[PDB]
Amino acid sequence: SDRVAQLTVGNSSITTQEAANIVLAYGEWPEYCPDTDATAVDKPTRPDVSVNRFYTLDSKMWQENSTGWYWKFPDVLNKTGVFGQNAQFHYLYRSGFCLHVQCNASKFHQGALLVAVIPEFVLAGRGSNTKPNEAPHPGFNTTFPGTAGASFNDPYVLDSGVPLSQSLIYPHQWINLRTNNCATIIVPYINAVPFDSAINHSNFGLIVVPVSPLKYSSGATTAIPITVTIAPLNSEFGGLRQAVSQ
Amino acid sequence: SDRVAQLTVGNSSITTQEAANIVLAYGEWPEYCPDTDATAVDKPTRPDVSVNRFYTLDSKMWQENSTGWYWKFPDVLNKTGVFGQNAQFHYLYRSGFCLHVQCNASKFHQGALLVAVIPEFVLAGRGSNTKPNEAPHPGFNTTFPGTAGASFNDPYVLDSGVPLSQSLIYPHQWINLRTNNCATIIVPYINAVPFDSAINHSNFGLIVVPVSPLKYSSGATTAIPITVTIAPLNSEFGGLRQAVSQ
Amino acid sequence: DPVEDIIHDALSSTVRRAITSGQDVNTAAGTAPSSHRLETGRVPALQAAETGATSNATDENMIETRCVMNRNGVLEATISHFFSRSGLVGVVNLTDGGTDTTGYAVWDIDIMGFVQLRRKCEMFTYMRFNAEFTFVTTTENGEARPFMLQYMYVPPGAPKPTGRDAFQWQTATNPSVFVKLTDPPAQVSVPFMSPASAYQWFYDGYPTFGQHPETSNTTYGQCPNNMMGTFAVRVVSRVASQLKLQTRVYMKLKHVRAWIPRPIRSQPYLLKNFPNYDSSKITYSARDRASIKQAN
Amino acid sequence: DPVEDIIHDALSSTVRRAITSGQDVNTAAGTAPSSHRLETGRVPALQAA
Amino acid sequence: TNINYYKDSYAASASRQDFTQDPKKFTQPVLDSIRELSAPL
Ligand SMILES: CCCCCCCCCCCCC/C=C/[C@H](O)[C@H](N)CO
Repeated sequence: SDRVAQLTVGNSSITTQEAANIVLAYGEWPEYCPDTDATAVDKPTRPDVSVNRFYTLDSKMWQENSTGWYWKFPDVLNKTGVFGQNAQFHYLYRSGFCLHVQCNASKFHQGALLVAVIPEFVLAGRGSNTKPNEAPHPGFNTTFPGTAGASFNDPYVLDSGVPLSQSLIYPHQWINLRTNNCATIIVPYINAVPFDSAINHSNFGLIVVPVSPLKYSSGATTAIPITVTIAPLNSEFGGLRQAVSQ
Repeated sequence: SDRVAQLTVGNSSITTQEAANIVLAYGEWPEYCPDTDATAVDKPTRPDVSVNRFYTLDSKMWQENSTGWYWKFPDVLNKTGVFGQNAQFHYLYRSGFCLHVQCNASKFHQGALLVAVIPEFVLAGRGSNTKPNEAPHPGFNTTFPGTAGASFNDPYVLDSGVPLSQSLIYPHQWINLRTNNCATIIVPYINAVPFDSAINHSNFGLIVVPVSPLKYSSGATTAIPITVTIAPLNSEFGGLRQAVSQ
Repeated sequence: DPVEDIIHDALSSTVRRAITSGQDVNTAAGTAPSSHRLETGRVPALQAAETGATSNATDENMIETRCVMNRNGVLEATISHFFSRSGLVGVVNLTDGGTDTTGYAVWDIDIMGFVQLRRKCEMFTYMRFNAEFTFVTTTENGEARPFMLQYMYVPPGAPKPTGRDAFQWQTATNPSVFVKLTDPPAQVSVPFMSPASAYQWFYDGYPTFGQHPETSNTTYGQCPNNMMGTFAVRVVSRVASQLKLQTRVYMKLKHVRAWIPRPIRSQPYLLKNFPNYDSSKITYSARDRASIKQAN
Repeated sequence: DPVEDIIHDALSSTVRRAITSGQDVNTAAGTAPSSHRLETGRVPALQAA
Repeated sequence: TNINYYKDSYAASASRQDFTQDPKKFTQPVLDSIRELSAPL
């Protein structure tokens, strides 16, 4: 009665049989920018069916010695669908997201994933150089991975200095292969400005860390993939001009 | 709450733990022939406890390469119990049926049975002879198998020319070894006449086809039997005379 | 009162409510708008075909739809208007030449001889209807020539004609149609004449009792409630008119009622009364493709 | 009126209630007495992280 | 307002065309009515 669940957005739907809950980040739904908070004078555009739907990224294979992955939003949806085109043609972007991560496994596999969102997930350069002119900084592809998504190098510190233990203060959810098989999170627009660019600043990042490593006996299925799907909700765009990829 | 179920008829009862539904064929219960539709003037007989009960036929072993079975009704119950005796002593017979087919298997076996009823399941002769004087016709034991039940030769055409795909328009039910373990169907009296003979014309036939073949890993139980049980409901007989077996 | 297990069920065995009430549907169903619903526990997509019930997941419950006042028609889908179109049933060949000294032709009324209409009227198991017969009659070349013809209906039991000018053609009781070859086709209306309450095209059983063989079981399935007699045709004359004649029969099914639908036959027909086929050449209903994941 | 899929959501996209109301907490929370409860089906210890 | 010129009812043309559907006897011929938006089992 509470394990089964169906989400539906636009022309897409998602079923699930073992996930039990919907984590609403910070207890607020995605809403449109009210007039008392808007700064842009122009009229934005609100498709609400061309962009508000479930885009399914590629799958990442969970290995026995994996280290975790991260995505940036709305970086992933900048080349796919009408969302990608609107974000490439418009300067001001605003939207909440609905994340849904699936990693199914038999009742004999064991493991646990931590699926969290990090508002303003600033990455860090791993290096002991203390002068700001020779210090290492993460490359562009390492900080804005894109639809492919990037992997961690040392997830215990989330590649951002902060420990992973306290990362549970963020809107998070576990994928425990004994109880649930997918985790979902509805996150609103989290930013210090009414609108913002969609190709320069990524509002937040998604984190999938295999805390309890995958373990199974011989003969079971070795290829355990993880699939993420994202639905931008209550999206607005403004400031139309020629297409700028980045 | 909906998986558990108990049927009770006469002095017999049937339990079930994983079957979830009761398919009422064509949305009509078995009832007695009303006076506005009766043609025979004599008074029929209605035991209602001697014949209305669950007769359990023999079991058929589902093999890895089985082809399906069929039974004819009320052909099966013409030599067993007071139903058999009433059908051998009376000329006019009328009754609905309650079918219940059980095929249990561990949570590691896989397969699917299609359990359907075919009103007027006329069988066909498999042969390309086009002259009606040399054409092959099914023998008596192949068309009225009896309590033993007969097996198919090519179930894709149901031995009747018609394809098995559209056979789902009939009152049917699946036995999927991952969800349910038995299927039950309450079928009323389906015939173009108020009463009819019980030894010449078989109102309908039962069909059990292994669509998804049985598959299991080594070490599991190989002997997976199928058991059918039938309960004639709201039975009437008329036209009493000496006993005629056929 | 003295024994009440007999009254408790007699006054409980009345008509049991089997509510499946239908409604008068004039046009196709419209749709209602639907937004996105992010709720747990309420899943219209997850079904269970093992219950024997078909999925009820409609459009509004799965994707975000608009509303449409659907005005499309559904009248051409009713079985009345489905069988309201006449089709060929049987053709007789009357060779009234000098070498064929018979003079009359006889046709056992059986619409299971031509696949076009048989395939339709065999998708339902029990049918009850009134027929509208139409007889076109031409020569072998397709010409009309002013020769008067007599069609007689010989119900089961009546004496069938034995000659061109036999006494059976007096038709004192048998209905008969006299019409010229150069006139519009002869059309009559025939009622539901079966002794049963409905025609059945499939009769899983035997007509009579007794021992039934296993080699030539030529009597299986042949229901007598279907055979409705015979159709005799002659040319009204005392001497032979040297011509080859061909009478085609078309039947329209009006005031139709069908019962217990049936899968539509896939394998070709081989016999009239029997639903035979050949296991050597099983014609699969779906044409073959190259691969499964290569939709053409 | 002529096309109403556009009005059905415009008048449905108002402020959606996201009730998480807080209260004015002056001091730390006290406690209430509790006896032993031997009951089935009501388990406050079993959670699901 | 269709008419029949003969006193026999089976000579009329299309006496009454009807719009009466009842799919719930072929599509949902079950005992306990399954809801459209709930889980079946
Ligand atoms: C003078 C008029 C002659 C034409 C009228 C002949 C009577 C027609 C009786 C038709 C009986 C119902 C339609 C026949 C159905 C099937 O052929 C039979 N059930 C067996 O195939």
